[PDB]
Amino acid sequence: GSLTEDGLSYKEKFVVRSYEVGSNKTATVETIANLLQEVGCNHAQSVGFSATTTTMRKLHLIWVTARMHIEIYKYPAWGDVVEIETWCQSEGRIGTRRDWILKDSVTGEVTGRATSKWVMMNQDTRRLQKVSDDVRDEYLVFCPQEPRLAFPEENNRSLKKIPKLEDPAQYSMIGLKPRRADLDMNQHVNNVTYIGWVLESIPQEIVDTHELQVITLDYRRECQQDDVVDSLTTTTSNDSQFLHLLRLSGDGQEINRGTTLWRKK
Amino acid sequence: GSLTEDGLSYKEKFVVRSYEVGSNKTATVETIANLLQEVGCNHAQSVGFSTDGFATTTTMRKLHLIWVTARMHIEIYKYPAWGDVVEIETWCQSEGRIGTRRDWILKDSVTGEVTGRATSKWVMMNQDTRRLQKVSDDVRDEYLVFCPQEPRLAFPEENNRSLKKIPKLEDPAQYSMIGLKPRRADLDMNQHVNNVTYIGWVLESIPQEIVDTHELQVITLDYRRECQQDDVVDSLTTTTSDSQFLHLLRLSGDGQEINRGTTLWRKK
Ligand SMILES: Nc1cc(F)ccc1C(=O)O
Ligand SMILES: Nc1cc(F)ccc1C(=O)O
Ligand SMILES: Nc1cc(F)ccc1C(=O)O
Ligand SMILES: Nc1cc(F)ccc1C(=O)O
Repeated sequence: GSLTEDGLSYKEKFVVRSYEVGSNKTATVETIANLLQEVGCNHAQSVGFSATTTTMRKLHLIWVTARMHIEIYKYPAWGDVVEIETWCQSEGRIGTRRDWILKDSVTGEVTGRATSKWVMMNQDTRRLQKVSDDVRDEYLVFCPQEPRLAFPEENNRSLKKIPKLEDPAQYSMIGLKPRRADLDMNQHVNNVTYIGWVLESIPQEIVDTHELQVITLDYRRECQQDDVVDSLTTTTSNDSQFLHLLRLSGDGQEINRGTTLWRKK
Repeated sequence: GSLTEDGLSYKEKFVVRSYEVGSNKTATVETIANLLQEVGCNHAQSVGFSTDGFATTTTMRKLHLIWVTARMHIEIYKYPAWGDVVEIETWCQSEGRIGTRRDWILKDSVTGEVTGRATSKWVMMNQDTRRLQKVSDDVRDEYLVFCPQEPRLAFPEENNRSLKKIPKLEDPAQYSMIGLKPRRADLDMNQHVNNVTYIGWVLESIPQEIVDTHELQVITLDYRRECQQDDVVDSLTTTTSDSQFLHLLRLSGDGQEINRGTTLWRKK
């Protein structure tokens, strides 16, 4: 991978692997989300970051994902090459946004797009806050100055408030626990694991006959290594829509909420 | 990747990704086992077994047969760091008509030093009935021409760890992780639990104090029975000793053994 000519975006090609595909021999959405994270991390490395700035490290601040929105038009097949371009944009005092564009490396067609909202958090107190002027000045030089949105519609085609699923849920997967492979290098549960846990409660008949087109996921709290999660889903709807909720079974504390849109194959 | 000069082995380079590394910023053994599967699959494609099957041959597809791991043995001397390039060479060889073996050699791409070695044994399973069967003469004849004729072993030395018989762990186990269940990401393209998931499940019962102070050097894992998508697994471990452990994976519903193995850990 490499920064683009103007140094304001980053591109990388990936060859879809045997273990990265599902039953239809195309990449799973969790493989797509892993590749989004990888190209994002390579972009941060290319501009000198490690995603904190010098001022952020001094004040004990970290970036944390508040929302993830992914839309897939075609999933790349096993052995296909997918090219991903990523960039970051300032949202003033609110936080930052990272967008992605997936393309078929052979035809150049846009096969998918994604957007994510990031907020600042004190690493000690775990409390969110607004971005100061000094933090903003350290990374604004790495962002396009004029707006560049992956989703012109509303910077995610579901900017809407995701409501909280009401008990009883229509479907569920109870007692989900992370294993050591679900942890990142900092010993925290990888953000993509939560996508897998949401999708565990979708009925098999839908998975076998439909393809996932859209996923919007809010991140509220983290699941720790010793926590246990319940995944709850209710149909809200050729197209099938679902409302999702992830909560800790120990006390019912919400960790994530989301929505999914599926299209009949 | 590409076939080697004589066309009897295959090589591929991999750049270690951010999410593929553990606490010390080096590749996990589950990432290594995933790369072993990937280079094996690319070797199958390079010799004419297309992406319409999971490295199965024409006769296998016709008879509804798939590949099944019987044993996996991996030895790591140095784990590649995040962003490092590891080169893996793989080859296949029949052991008369009793075994089908796939071996691997892992190397530092720049210096050429051997950083790891692995060996595996394979049998076939009917994808519908799930009944196992040894590799048949017709299936063998389809890939024999792509295998080295003279013996070629990742572990040629006498009394090497790869040939060790593994005993069955006695109850009570010293340590355990109970109630492990696969999720959809643990399934391969044939909707079976991926062989690497069992490696993760074995290692789940290792205590944190060992993980924090030691590095995994050797893992030998026998595969006796498959864990189905609706099964629940208990992972049991006992210290046999460097630290050595004896492992057992069994279904919690009836105690049926699915795997047994051993691990060797070196102090940091
Ligand atoms: N993890 C999943 C679960 C489903 F039910 C369907 C798709 C996926 C996926 O990761 O693509
Ligand atoms: N804010 C950023 C913008 C970029 F383009 C790349 C990295 C960061 C970061 O904060 O790590
Ligand atoms: N999955 C693991 C669990 C452990 F306890 C130690 C190492 C690994 C690994 O995958 O390398
Ligand atoms: N059995 C094999 C031997 C090779 F040399 C390469 C591929 C296979 C296979 O079964 O896919």
